[PDB]
Amino acid sequence: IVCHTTATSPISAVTCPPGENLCYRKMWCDAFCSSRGKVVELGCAATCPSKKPYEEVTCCSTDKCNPHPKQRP
Amino acid sequence: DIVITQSPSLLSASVGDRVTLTCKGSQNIDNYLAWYQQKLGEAPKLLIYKTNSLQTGIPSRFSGSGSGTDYTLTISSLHSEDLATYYCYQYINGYTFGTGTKLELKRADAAPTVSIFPPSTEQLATGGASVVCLMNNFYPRDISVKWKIDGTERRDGVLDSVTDQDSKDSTYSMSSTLSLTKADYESHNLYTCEVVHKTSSSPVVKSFNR
Amino acid sequence: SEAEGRLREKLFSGYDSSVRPAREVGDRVRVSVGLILAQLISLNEKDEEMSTKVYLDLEWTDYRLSWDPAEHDGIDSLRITAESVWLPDVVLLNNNDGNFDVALDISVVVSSDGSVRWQPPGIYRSSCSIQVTYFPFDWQNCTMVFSSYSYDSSEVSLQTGLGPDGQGHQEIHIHEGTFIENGQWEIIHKPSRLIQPPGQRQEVI
Amino acid sequence: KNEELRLYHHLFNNYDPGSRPVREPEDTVTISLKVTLTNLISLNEKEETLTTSVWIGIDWQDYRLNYSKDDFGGIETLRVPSELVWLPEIVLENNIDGQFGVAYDANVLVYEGGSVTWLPPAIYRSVCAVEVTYFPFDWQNCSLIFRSQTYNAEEVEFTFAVDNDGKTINKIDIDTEAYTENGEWAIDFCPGV
Amino acid sequence: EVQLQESGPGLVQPSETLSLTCTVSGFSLTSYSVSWLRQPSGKGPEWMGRMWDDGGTVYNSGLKSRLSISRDTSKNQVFLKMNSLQTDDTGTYYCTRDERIRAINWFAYWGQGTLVTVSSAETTAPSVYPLAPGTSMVTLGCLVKGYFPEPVTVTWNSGALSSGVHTFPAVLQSGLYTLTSSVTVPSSTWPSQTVTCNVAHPGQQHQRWTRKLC
Amino acid sequence: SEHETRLVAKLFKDYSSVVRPVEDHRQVVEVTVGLQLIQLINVDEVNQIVTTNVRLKQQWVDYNLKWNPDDYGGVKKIHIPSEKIWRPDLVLYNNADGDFAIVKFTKVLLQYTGHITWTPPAIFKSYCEIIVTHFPFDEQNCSMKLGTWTYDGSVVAINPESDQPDLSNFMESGEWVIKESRGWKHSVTYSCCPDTPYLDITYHFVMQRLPLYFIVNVI
Amino acid sequence: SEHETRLVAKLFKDYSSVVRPVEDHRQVVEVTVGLQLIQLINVDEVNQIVTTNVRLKQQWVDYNLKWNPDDYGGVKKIHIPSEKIWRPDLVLYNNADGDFAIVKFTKVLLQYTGHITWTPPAIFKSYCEIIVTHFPFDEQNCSMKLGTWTYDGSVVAINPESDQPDLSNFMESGEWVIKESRGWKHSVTYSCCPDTPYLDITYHFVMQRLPLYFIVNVI
Ligand SMILES: *[C@@H]1O[C@H](CO)[C@@H](O[C@@H]2O[C@H](CO)[C@@H](O[C@@H]3O[C@H](CO[C@H]4O[C@H](CO[C@H]5O[C@H](CO)[C@@H](O)[C@H](O)[C@@H]5O)[C@@H](O)[C@H](O[C@H]5O[C@H](CO)[C@@H](O)[C@H](O)[C@@H]5O[C@H]5O[C@H](CO)[C@@H](O)[C@H](O)[C@@H]5O)[C@@H]4O)[C@@H](O)[C@H](O[C@H]4O[C@H](CO)[C@@H](O)[C@H](O)[C@@H]4O[C@H]4O[C@H](CO)[C@@H](O)[C@H](O)[C@@H]4O)[C@@H]3O)[C@H](O)[C@H]2NC(C)=O)[C@H](O)[C@H]1NC(C)=O
Ligand SMILES: *[C@@H]1O[C@H](CO)[C@@H](O[C@@H]2O[C@H](CO)[C@@H](O[C@@H]3O[C@H](CO)[C@@H](O)[C@H](O[C@H]4O[C@H](CO)[C@@H](O)[C@H](O)[C@@H]4O)[C@@H]3O)[C@H](O)[C@H]2NC(C)=O)[C@H](O)[C@H]1NC(C)=O
Ligand SMILES: *[C@@H]1O[C@H](CO)[C@@H](O[C@@H]2O[C@H](CO)[C@@H](O)[C@H](O)[C@H]2NC(C)=O)[C@H](O)[C@H]1NC(C)=O
Ligand SMILES: [Cu+2]
Repeated sequence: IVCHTTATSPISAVTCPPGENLCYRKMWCDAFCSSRGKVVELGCAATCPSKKPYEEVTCCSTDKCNPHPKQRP
Repeated sequence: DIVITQSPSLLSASVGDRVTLTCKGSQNIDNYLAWYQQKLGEAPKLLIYKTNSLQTGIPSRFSGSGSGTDYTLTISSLHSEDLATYYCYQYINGYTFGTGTKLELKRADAAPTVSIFPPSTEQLATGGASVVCLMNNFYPRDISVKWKIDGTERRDGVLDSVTDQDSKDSTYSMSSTLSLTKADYESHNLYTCEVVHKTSSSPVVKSFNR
Repeated sequence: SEAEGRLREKLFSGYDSSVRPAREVGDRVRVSVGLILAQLISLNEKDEEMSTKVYLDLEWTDYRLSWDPAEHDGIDSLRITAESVWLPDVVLLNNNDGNFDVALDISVVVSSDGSVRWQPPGIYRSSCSIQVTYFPFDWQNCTMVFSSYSYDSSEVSLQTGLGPDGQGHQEIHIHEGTFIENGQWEIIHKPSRLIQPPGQRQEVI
Repeated sequence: KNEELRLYHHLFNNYDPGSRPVREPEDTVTISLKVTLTNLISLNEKEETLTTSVWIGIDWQDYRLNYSKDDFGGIETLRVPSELVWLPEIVLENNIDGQFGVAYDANVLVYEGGSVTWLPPAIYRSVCAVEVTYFPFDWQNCSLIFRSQTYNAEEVEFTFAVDNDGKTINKIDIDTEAYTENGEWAIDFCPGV
Repeated sequence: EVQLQESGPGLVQPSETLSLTCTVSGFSLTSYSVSWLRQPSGKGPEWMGRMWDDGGTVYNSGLKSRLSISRDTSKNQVFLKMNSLQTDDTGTYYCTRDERIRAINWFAYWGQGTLVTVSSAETTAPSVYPLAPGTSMVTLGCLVKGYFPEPVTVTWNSGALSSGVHTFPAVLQSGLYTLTSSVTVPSSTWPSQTVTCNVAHPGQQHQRWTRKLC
Repeated sequence: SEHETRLVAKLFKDYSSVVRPVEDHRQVVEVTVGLQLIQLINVDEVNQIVTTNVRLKQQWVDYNLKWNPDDYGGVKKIHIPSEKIWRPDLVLYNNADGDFAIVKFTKVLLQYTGHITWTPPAIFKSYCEIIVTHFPFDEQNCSMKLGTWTYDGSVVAINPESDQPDLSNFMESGEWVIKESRGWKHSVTYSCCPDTPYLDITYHFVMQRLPLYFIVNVI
Repeated sequence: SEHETRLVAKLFKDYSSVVRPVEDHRQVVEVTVGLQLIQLINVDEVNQIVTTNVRLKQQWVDYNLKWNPDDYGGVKKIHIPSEKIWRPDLVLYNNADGDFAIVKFTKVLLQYTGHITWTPPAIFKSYCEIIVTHFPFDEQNCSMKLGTWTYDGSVVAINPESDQPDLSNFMESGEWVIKESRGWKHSVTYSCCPDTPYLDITYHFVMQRLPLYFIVNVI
């Protein structure tokens, strides 16, 4: 499986490590959320990450299925 | 300071050709390289500075490029007026100049008109005994000359000079001399001049005795 | 003051107070550092901080500020606001509150040969490690470390100032009839030393 | 050449920071205001001072600072010292120590289309009258009052900023993922009017 | 517009001083720096020093002790004085106008250059030896040796040299110059017709003529 | 001095401190940031503020401040007032109630290659969560988040000089021992802007209390 | 879009902030002074110091700062930095240990008639003779004597804006209630000078202590 990751700068497409099979995207507001929008984190997980009370999480299994909010699969 | 080398040392090219000259430093020059052109008897003229910027009024033929330690100057279509020496230099850590590239007009090959002349008796009356060997209207300038006396090769007293390309035929003319005393001259009888040039697989020889 | 005005205008023509007065590229400016203690204001063992009122005594040669007095109406020394000449950025390195600089940029005195002498006042709060073990019968050994913040030992060379006799009087100076004595602390030893570095700076302690 | 230097010369070679960015004197400048509270530092009831650290987001249009990225190599933002532009001179009116202004003069950001953004950080020590009646189980209604020191309501006007959802942020903004609570007080509500 | 006329003595004795003057036209010395370049015979150019527009000077560290540069803005002149001259100082000297960008400088305009030769030899007349072979056209020539300084002029019959003549560059030996010249002439012409090389030397207005014989 | 006077005059005749010191506006200024901790001045558990004495070394190349040493007698480096040049606007993001930015504008060392080193002093009053439960035997992980306030990571990139803070000049605190320290660079991304990262360097120190005093005087 | 820049340039091209702003030097500058009391910050009976937050409104006509509105598109008022213009040097004569004069140099509002309104904020620490006999039920009559320090009444005349200080914006204090307030202008004569009066405005406030705290905690 290939997913977008923010571990590299800029965001890049990377094959997930063995065992993990879900692309995921997480978002939340910080101090600049009013001007920069939400934080975005993109990557690979074996299970959908725990949700903090204010975080937004999405998980999917297709390739490229977690694009940046201003990108497309 | 930064050492600079240029290549090729000489470059034979024909009118209208695109030509490229290379300049290489011993250290990063950080694009602070300039190119200037010089002709015989003429004031040097700046062509390029900061590797890209044309000097005002320079023809658009010249363009420069490069980075790090390697830089080039290119003429898109060589005009006859552009046959000259080209110097690169840097102006970032000291001032150092290349050895120059002598861009010169291409010419059809020509064999040298070789001849040899003993020291005339008018010279021998003064005690001088310089022998002379000439090689006229050859091309290219790559030529080698050797003096032999009684078969033994000689290097002491040997000198030579070569003219620039003839303004009408672009060939070269070369003279060579062997300075000797009257006693040294009379001590031998066989004299020969050996010429190696690209137009023959074997050297031409011209000789005299008595 | 016609002659003083003309000499003062002459000296600062083309002068640059931001450039140190090294004549040759490799030259070092020698700066003598002396200290006069006007008042030991306090010692605080909670903050480990010693507060003192001092006069520095900095001396150096600025070749740009020399003149022939016989030509300029016999004026043999000149008093100039310190902002207008080059000053060594001698600062108290071991200060505790972030105040590195002197309290007031009073004028320097320039001799006709270019000797500049500067005696600025300073209020300083240096850090001082406290020997708590024998408190209250303790003695303390506090230090003041003066050095140029910017210049290397290859650019400014520090040395301890001499005494009035020209002896190597490597001490804090204390005038008996002027020093404001402290009600709790008695000064016993008051030496000074020049500390050589092991890109590197000397210190006067 | 540096395109930023061309743009800076083009904008500021004939700019007067002393006069409002209005074409006619009777036009009101509209300022969008946002306050982000970084920390509640302390509340001193003996001196009745509330000490807080804030970031004040101020946005406005300045037609004099209008450029298109296509004319300047694709530059979409320019950073300029705030002393060089006109500012609405926002001050904390109900301070107690006489510090009316911000703590650090950040650069303004000039976006294409004439949008000017300023985000100065500030330390404020405001007045907060303390109602001690039920101490130590008390709650306090402290307030921060922001106004232009220079201009009246017909010259400079406030509106609250609008979030990316389009909802107006008519309150103090606090970011849940970084805000550290105070060791003595907690924040319950923070409306703006 | 911009012109820099460099000038000065051609021949200089060792250990004495050399003076060169660059006269500027088309710009003011108060706003452009002037610099001096040297090109030793058989070597690449090297930079000696600069007269700054503000009136200061800077010198090559190897030449710092031997060089002095000065200017006169009243008549747009820049002067170079050099001491302790040696044979190694022979070469072409250029004055240049320098461009600047912030603190970076480069040579933008050059003077035509003056050849300075450091030597002690006195002007001397040439000997003109005939050159004929030991036994459509054949080369025969003349050796013009022993003269000083440059130049020497050579012609054939003084009116009949034609384009079939070469004047190979002179060579210095033992402090005096040696040159060769040759003409192409029919094999029957040179042993019979008075084919003669005519040589002249302005250094002492000397003149000679030598025919071809064997 | 004459050479250096000429050099400074020629460097700053047309210098602009407003725009970034790049040759091309598409280039990124790369700033190396090193934190030297000179003294841990105070820990305030009540107000949750850590007061530290620091030197904040910053290094970057200014394209317009190059010179050829041979033009100026071999001058290879100079010291200039830092107010004259462009500087990165590093701000302490978690400032409690001190200065957000540098305020002691000391001299900048400028080399002929254009490399600038600036080492201003500062007093940082950072804000950090204090865990008092085990007091006096507690340990605190307290941090200093530094970053450019108005430049984003696409125009000014900051890089840590080393993975650890410089403690070579650290004066020993009488109440706290620094168990460890470390600096991490972070690159946050936002939903407005997939292209432009926002960068910070967070230094952190894990410091442990020396409880002996509270043993003697309280326990 | 450029006429206000033109106006300011025209006004201050030849302005002098040293001379008094009158047509003839024998004229008197008439200054109207209005004290607004924003907050009674503190009262200190031990050092006899009253600390107050005030706005010191000053109004006067600068003869040289008139313009014709039709020359400038109907611009009838502008804002000017107060450091540019001449100002009356009002000093708090009974300063305890604060600032004697104004130090927050805000902008003035200048009208086309030449009328200047300047409303600087100040913190005044006035010296007040605290009477402690009836403590805590005491009333204190505390005063603020304001006047031009160097100008005498023949060159600058100050007139109180109203019989009373402006208490409209007064934040209510937690420990003192202002029972009444009143400004009185005084003119004094000295034996040097039969002709020139010296003028001051003394504002005063009668504050009554709220005794409840001291009843609870002491009585
Ligand atoms: C006291 O408190 C302080 C706080 O003040 C505590 O400080 C924290 O300490 C943590 C360690 O103790 C530290 O975690 C580190 O952080 C490292 C730096 O992380 C940033 O940089 C990453 C690398 O970017 C660079 O390199 C890439 C190419 O590799 C370039 O393209 C870049 O340009 C950079 O040059 C970067 O990836 C990372 O971003 C990701 O993570 C963020 C969350 O941390 C996300 O927001 C962001 O979007 C990125 O998320 C991607 O990756 C994550 C997986 O991490 C994934 O879930 C996302 O979906 C997405 O794909 C940061 O910008 C970092 O390198 C360290 O990583 C180690 O652990 C992770 C697992 O968490 C491993 O994946 C990783 O490989 C590595 O583990 C091992 O790595 C090597 C493998 O052999 C090995 O040598 C090494 O030893 C490791 O074992 C790690 O996260 C915190 O950053 C730091 N926080 C702060 C705020 O300072 C401190 O601990 C406390 N101390 C006490 C209590 O004593
Ligand atoms: C925390 O403190 C704030 C500030 O003290 C406080 O807000 C203010 O509360 C007071 C009451 O104590 C309000 O005063 C009145 O409020 C009512 C609300 O209906 C108004 O009708 C009153 O009439 C005036 O205002 C009307 C609207 O402006 C006018 O139409 C009318 O003619 C009168 O002028 C009067 O304002 C005051 O308005 C508010 N102010 C604000 C900005 O909210 C708040 O209530 C306190 N909160 C808590 C939780 O304790
Ligand atoms: C900034 O400048 C642009 C370009 O001139 C302005 O855009 C114009 O806006 C008007 C009014 O909406 C339109 O009629 C034009 O067609 C627009 N032109 C272009 C090229 O976009 C823009 O309005 C200006 N903004 C401000 C605040 O002055
Ligand atoms: Cu206008």
